[PDB]
Amino acid sequence: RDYEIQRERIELGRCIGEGQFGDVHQGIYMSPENPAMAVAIKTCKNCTSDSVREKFLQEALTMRQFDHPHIVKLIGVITENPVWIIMELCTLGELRSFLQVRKFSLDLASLILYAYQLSTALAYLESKRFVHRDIAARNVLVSATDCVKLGDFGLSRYMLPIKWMAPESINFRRFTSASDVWMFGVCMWEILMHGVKPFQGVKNNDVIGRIENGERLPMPPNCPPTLYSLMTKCWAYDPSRRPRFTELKAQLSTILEEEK
Ligand SMILES: CNC(=O)c1ccccc1Nc1ncnc(Nc2ccc(N3CCOCC3)cc2OC)n1
Repeated sequence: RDYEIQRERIELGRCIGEGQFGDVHQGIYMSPENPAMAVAIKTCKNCTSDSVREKFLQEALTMRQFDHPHIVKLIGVITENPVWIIMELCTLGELRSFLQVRKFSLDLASLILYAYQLSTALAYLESKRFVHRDIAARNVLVSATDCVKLGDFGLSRYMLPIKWMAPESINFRRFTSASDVWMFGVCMWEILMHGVKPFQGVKNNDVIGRIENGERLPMPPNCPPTLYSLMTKCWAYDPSRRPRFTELKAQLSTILEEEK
């Protein structure tokens, strides 16, 4: 694989957001005798700035090492100014908006499907000793009505997301697979709530107080008990009492099959 892509193969479409380094666009990758392929394009305004270009392109390098159906893929890079990273596009956009609009048209089976797919991605990351640290519905994208994906790891960063974070992450800056399991538990809660944020109206400071007192997000309406049980397990104060993503995958499979 040569990841460098000729600039003329890319047509820049609309801005669909932004990150630390600049704007994110949707567009198209064109190639001889092929259908145009829809893509996301990260831009770096004032790249080179040589140190800036380095950390920008490191975002591509992070994505490059991963190969999973439920994690967005790197297509390629343009390493001349202005520097761009070319990623797979998920055409239906962000999960939260998707869940809010399609609420009365989504069944419970689909919502569990999304948590299952994601857990397979996270079982994949854990087996590569990779720690995401920003698992949250805000960072999941919708590829098809029956397909969600973790988005770019670079664009996922920043909020300290106190409301999603494991206690040992907040208190002592420890970030492991176990703290990832905490955040996933929150992410499934968001999914079952159809994109409502955790701890609405609660100040960040109040949030750590509440979790130490043993308070947890409530069971969503129409969440099956076994699923909420699995969730609360993700929120064991003791990091080693939480299931691994391997276990989460296995249990969600059977819960999903049950609901179908
Ligand atoms: C973790 N977040 C990211 O990776 C990300 C954040 C903001 C913008 C794009 C991101 N990355 C990304 N990748 C692959 N596909 C997509 N698709 C996508 C995302 C947001 C939108 N929006 C369109 C309307 O405004 C709100 C967001 C549209 C998209 O495809 C049309 N996005």
